[PDB]
Amino acid sequence: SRAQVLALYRAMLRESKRFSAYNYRTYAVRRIRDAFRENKNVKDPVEIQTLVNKAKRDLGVIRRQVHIGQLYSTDKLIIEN
Amino acid sequence: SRAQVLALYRAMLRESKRFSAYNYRTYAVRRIRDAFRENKNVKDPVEIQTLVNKAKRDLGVIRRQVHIGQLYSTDKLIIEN
Amino acid sequence: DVVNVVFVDRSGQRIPVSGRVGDNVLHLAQRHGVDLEGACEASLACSTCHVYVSEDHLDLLPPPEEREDDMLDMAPLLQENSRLGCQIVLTPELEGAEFTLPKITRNFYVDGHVPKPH
Amino acid sequence: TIEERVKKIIGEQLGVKQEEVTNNASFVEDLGADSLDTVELVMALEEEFDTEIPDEEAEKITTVQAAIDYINGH
Amino acid sequence: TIEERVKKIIGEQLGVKQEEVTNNASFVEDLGADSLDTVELVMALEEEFDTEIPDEEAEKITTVQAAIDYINGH
Amino acid sequence: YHKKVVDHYENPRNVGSLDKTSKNVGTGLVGAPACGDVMKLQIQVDEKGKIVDARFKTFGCGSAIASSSLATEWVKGKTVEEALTIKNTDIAKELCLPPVKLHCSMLAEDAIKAALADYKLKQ
Amino acid sequence: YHKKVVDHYENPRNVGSLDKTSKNVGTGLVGAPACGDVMKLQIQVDEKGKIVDARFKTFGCGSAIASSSLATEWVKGKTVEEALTIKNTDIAKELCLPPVKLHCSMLAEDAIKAALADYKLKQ
Amino acid sequence: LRPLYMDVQATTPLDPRVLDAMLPYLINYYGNPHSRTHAYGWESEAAMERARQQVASLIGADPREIIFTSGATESNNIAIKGVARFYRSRKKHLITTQTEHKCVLDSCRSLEAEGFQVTYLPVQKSGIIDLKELEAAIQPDTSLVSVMTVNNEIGVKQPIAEIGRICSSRKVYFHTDAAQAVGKIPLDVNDMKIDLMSISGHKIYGPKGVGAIYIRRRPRVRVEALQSGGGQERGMRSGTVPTPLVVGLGAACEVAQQEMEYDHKRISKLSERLIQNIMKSLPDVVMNGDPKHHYPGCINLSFAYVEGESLLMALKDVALSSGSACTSASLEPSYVLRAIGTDEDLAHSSIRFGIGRFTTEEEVDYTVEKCIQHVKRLREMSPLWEMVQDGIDLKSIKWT
Amino acid sequence: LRPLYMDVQATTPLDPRVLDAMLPYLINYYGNPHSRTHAYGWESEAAMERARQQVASLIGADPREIIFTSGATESNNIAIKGVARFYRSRKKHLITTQTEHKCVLDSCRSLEAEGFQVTYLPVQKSGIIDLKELEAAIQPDTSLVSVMTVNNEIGVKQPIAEIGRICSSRKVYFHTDAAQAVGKIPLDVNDMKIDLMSISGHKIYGPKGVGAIYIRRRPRVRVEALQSGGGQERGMRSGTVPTPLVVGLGAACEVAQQEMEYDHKRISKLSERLIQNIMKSLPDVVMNGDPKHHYPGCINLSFAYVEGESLLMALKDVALSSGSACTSASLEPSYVLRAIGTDEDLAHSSIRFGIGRFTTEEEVDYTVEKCIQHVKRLREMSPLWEMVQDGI
Ligand SMILES: *P(=O)(O)OCC(C)(C)[C@@H](O)C(=O)NCCC(=O)NCCSC(=O)CCCCCCCCCCC
Ligand SMILES: *P(=O)(O)OCC(C)(C)[C@@H](O)C(=O)NCCC(=O)NCCSC(=O)CCCCCCCCCCC
Ligand code: FES
Ligand SMILES: [Fe+2]
Ligand SMILES: [Fe+2]
Repeated sequence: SRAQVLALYRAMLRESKRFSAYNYRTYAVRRIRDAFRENKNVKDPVEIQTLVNKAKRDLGVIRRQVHIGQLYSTDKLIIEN
Repeated sequence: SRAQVLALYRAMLRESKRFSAYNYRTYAVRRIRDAFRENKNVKDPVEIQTLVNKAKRDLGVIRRQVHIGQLYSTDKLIIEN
Repeated sequence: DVVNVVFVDRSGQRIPVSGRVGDNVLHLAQRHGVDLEGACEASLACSTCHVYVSEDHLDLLPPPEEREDDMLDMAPLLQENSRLGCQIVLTPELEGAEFTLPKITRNFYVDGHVPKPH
Repeated sequence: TIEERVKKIIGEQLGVKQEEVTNNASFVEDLGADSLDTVELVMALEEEFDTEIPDEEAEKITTVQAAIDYINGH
Repeated sequence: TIEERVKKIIGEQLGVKQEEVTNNASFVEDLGADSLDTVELVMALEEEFDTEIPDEEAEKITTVQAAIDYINGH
Repeated sequence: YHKKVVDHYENPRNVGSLDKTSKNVGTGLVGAPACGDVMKLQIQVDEKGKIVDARFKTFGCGSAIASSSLATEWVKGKTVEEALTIKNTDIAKELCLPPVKLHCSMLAEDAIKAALADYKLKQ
Repeated sequence: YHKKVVDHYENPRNVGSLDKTSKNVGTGLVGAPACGDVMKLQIQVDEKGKIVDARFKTFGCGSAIASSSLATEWVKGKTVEEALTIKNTDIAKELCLPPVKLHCSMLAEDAIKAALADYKLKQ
Repeated sequence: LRPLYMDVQATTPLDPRVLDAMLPYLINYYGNPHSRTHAYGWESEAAMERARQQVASLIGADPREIIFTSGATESNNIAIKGVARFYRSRKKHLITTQTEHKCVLDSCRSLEAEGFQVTYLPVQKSGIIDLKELEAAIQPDTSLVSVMTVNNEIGVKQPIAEIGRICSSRKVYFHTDAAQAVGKIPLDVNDMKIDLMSISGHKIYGPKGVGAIYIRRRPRVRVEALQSGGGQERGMRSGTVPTPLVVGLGAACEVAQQEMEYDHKRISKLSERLIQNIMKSLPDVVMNGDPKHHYPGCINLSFAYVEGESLLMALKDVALSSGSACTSASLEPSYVLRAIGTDEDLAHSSIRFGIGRFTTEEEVDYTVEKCIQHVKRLREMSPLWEMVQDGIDLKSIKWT
Repeated sequence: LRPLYMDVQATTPLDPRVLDAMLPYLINYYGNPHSRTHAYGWESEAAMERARQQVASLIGADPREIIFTSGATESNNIAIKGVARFYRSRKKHLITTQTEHKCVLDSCRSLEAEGFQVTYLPVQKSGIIDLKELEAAIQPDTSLVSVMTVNNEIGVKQPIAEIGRICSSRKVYFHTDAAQAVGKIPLDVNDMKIDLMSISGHKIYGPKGVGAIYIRRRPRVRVEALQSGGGQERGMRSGTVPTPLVVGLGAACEVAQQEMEYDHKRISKLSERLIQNIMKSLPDVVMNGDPKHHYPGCINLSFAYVEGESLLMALKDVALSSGSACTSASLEPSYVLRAIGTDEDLAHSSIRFGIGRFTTEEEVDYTVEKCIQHVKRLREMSPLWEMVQDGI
């Protein structure tokens, strides 16, 4: 399942880097990185499958929210300069 | 401005028959037809331009709402069978 | 096995009633012409059997159940001596108990309507 | 039959009782339809015979014969 | 040039001082990085050098030399 | 709605009328006290004393209609004394009636008792 | 956050202090009753009784700082009698101060009057 | 497959334009409108004032006379209780009708528990109050008169302008509950002489959980606040203002102001179609309320010898409503139908049809056909119908 | 370019998962939850029960103990006024603290106008009440004790469990205002002996205009309804329940339950970073409150000899808040800062920083850099700074 988890991690990061809002983009990237690092030494296949399903649901939510925020986009933050 | 009005009307209808929801789809189509036939005999070019700008704004709103409704879609109505 | 309970209606009339052990307050009040709605008929669904219990006998009643409490949440003009009349059973320690009918119930009758006895 | 379906579509979109729509009747002169009605007829022809008529051909589609020739070609 | 950009990106993505990035250094053995860190390094390389590395080529990218060769070729 | 109430409502059992002037037909027409529910239940009793036919007509809610259909199909095949042993508690438990719909089961039991009493009165 | 207040706060005029021991310098240090705004205003007069230099130091809100800086640049170039005619209403009208901000103009007028009074008392 | 929605009196679908206006403040402009020190607060405040101006323009009022609430229930509570409690020292009498909404009726009942006197005016069989009765019921110590503009159950329209004229002549504050009237029929607070008005967001295709109350400023009408706090909304309604909700309410008000004439003509045509098609195919069907003063979007029909919830269950593909006591959580009969003089059996047989902005001719025809078929079936099942056919005339039924 | 938002106390941004949960009910599921005869009503009611279970699961309560409101203001009004008015015939005394939210304070002041007796407990310099003082203030006719869990201005925590133990020993109802504590610190109504709790939607990254109140069912706590109507929400709040808003509140509660530990560790690290970087570079900077009983996400600092609103105007690209009297529509000073014993010129110099779920280290560093620069400038401009330098 390593390949599946690595592909899902890459897709989650790629989709979260397309958030139009600074707070959402940074929080999503940091949360994905931290959660995948925290769940690195899990051995139970049932727990791994549960985490994979939850990550898939989160990726769907991320896709929808990213495109809605792209539809309704505002001015960039001052620190993004 | 005839060609511009006819292109805008075609675009509005094309986008309105993309609504995922029956009520929104039917209402938008019928409203566009009714309004365009209501404003068929206007002569003042300033009034025509105001109507065209309002139609452009409504078409943008329709595009955004159609895509959002496609993102969050539900089952069909009983009469749609 | 005779229990005497007083009913006080909305206008303040003091109706004395000679009940029996094991009797139900709603059925007894409806038998003696007391205008207590009791729409659901002791089904714990309408809360229109709401009555006020005298302080001298409120502590002598079985504590209310969770369903009686939930249903009392829906009764207007709720007080600390409030009970559902359909859930009260007459007992020999309820001698001289007085049940006061509130001014309004859950069902709207602002036109002065009086439901037919149930 | 393709031309039968085209004539049915034109009759439904114009309300002409499915009798006067011939192979030489025009949408504007012979039949009762304006520019807004013609836009709807073209889109309904696209709806039924799945295709995306470009504006170049859409401006050419003014008669039942033109619509039938375009549909039979594409 | 390009290969100093590659070394710089590898350094800021593995936090390695910007001296251990050598032309034969491996990503997982020599440097300190796991599979998740490598996914991030490949994405950073894609972001800097605008391209879309396929899965096979990304899997082939395991060393600084491999990344150097890919970025030069593409 | 419950699926059993929905089933008894959408496919009602033994809906009709019987000759109430017959010697062997009891008619029970009852009405709910706190609502407008009205049930008309009729039974047919043979020479043995066993109910061979039951039929109802109900003006009321879906729960009342389900209760009437179930009451008909329950007293079918039984005798007078056994039909007398059918309780609104049984009907409500079978139909999973909520506490606000128990008047339907009460009315069904009242209609069964009324039909049985009418048959006993004429016989 | 009106444009003149912003300008006068982000580019304040004549920030600093003058020597208090000098004969031709008057220092006015006054505070606000309902808030903590504190202005210190100092002016310099010459042989002809003309205010040639002024400085301010303000602990207070942006509107108070803007009022103090406007007061300094308005007082520069006038005499004691002309500076006595500078009312808080003029400062408030120039800064477009909302009704909650009149304490700033009041306190700036008070600082101006205190500075003139201190100067003439030293004279 | 999902059922058709014909219950617009209960609530309405969100308008896509309203949602499009709301979304930016749900995504990017999340600032507190009461934050006075930064741009998030400034832009939220600007949006709130824009929405207030939109609502005021819809109802023909000044923007400063609009107070944002959480709904028409809160608006009615604020109006009635605040006026009664503010003017308690001299005015102790309130006047309302017997067909008012539950919020108004319960506020009046709670005020009765507080020592006030409340007169519930009866209505005629048409559902319309009598102006002579109102004038006779006005007392020298009367505080407030509350008459709803459009009934939510039968859809009758009250003479709001005449009531306001009478109240102004007698120096009595006039409040109207216009939750079912805003954005559907023309409303002018100055022409109708209205002192207080209640507005519901989700009855006009706006978001749920938002409302507004109009309070006249000249001559000034005062209320005593019910929600204590930081003094927001000029001190009449404390708490944080829900900027996305008020923006949606303003957008809905603007859309209604633009579309009222077209919507009314379309709804009148659809209602006429539905009523004639129902009446021409089903005997013994009566309409509750007088058609001459009726809003076409709310149709209440009584189907004799058929019970309302049984009909609703048969119409599982159409979302509707009924006044039957079996549909109530406490077996409550329809007090509106009781007040208009309907018989009990006919009141148990009432069905409410709602036609709105998004209703279609296709839906109306489907509903009519389903109604005809299922009413015929249920009448074939009806002991009352059998009794009337025989001639028993419903004289004797054992009610136990 | 827009400024940086560090004002999480006033309101929070909507969480994208909360918005994703809300949108279906804003688009397709628009039925009335109180409609009893059709599928739209059934599905709306199912969603609202799901949200109720979510909130109850977050706060460790039973779902039937949750009542949906329009916000923590209405929740506080309901709790205080309903309890006091229901137990009027015997209990005429209420107890609250001097640093409570304006909704609680105004409810108590309106009840005082109604013939009730209200005791406002003082706090120590740390901002925490005295348990001996509360015990002495409890009378035989005391109805309710109201103490907020986390202060919205200085961020200090109150001994909620000890207060609940005292109130249950003395047979007095306990209300807590947790509008700044839900989903940020662990809350357990059964372990803290809490009878009433107030919850706000937009303070927990949920939608605005929605809130909840927890009313204990065992033993039963009764309130007198303030909003009359059709008796929804168990007869304690009438009117239509906003389904999208309650689904959003439930989703926010679920997300907070799933994310609280991560958020607390991240916020704590960011908070010490901010406080240490400010205090290491700017002299004469004090913290308002007590660090031992402090929620790190609410930082209130006083910059001596610099006015709060002037500092805020200098910090144009950071969205912050101050306790100055010049930031108030009625020139009101900070009563919380007065209660904790802060001197007036330092109460006029307070800035409230806010660190939340979406705050970043880059934003913290930028804010610290700008604060140091602008405090240095304003101190160079300050006559009070000049006088202190001159030994006066
Ligand atoms: P054809 O025979 O050439 O004639 C057609 C036209 C209209 C092009 C022709 O009659 C003409 O040139 N007339 C002059 C007047 C004119 O051009 N007016 C048209 C103005 S555009 C218009 O009508 C805008 C209407 C707004 C549409 C928005 C509908 C709302 C949708 C929202 C739903 C969610
Ligand atoms: P490499 O050898 O490939 O090592 C990488 C992995 C993790 C695959 C390896 O260490 C491994 O095999 N570990 C075993 C355990 C495992 O596979 N765990 C991963 C499960 S997936 C996971 O952790 C789900 C986390 C969900 C992230 C969503 C957070 C986003 C929140 C939404 C923001 C709006
Ligand atoms: S009778 Fe309805 S609850 Fe007692
Ligand atoms: Fe029934
Ligand atoms: Fe000031």
